[PDB]
Amino acid sequence: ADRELFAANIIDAHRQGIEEMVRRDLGGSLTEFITVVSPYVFGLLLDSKKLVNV
Amino acid sequence: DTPYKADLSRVHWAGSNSDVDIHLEIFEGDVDSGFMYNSFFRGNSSYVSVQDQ
Repeated sequence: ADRELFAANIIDAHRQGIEEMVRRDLGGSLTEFITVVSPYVFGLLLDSKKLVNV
Repeated sequence: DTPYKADLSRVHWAGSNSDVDIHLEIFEGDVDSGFMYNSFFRGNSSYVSVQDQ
């Protein structure tokens, strides 16, 4: 129900995949990957208070 | 379907009914295998040699 916790869940799920990618010796090319997000999830990310903070 | 469905001529389809596929694959040279890696911790230890001794 709380939006921030849902955003945190999404971020942890993304982090798990990034860590799995790093283990296959693909960590040296993270600047080539792309993330595609729907408007709903894109709007959920902005609510997190650690990606936008300074 | 079109009227010519039965009298249809075809190329690279064999058999009396023109069903068998005998087309040619287009190969350009791509080869795929495992990823690359390199050593990192080579010089972080002490070295002693016992070659031929």
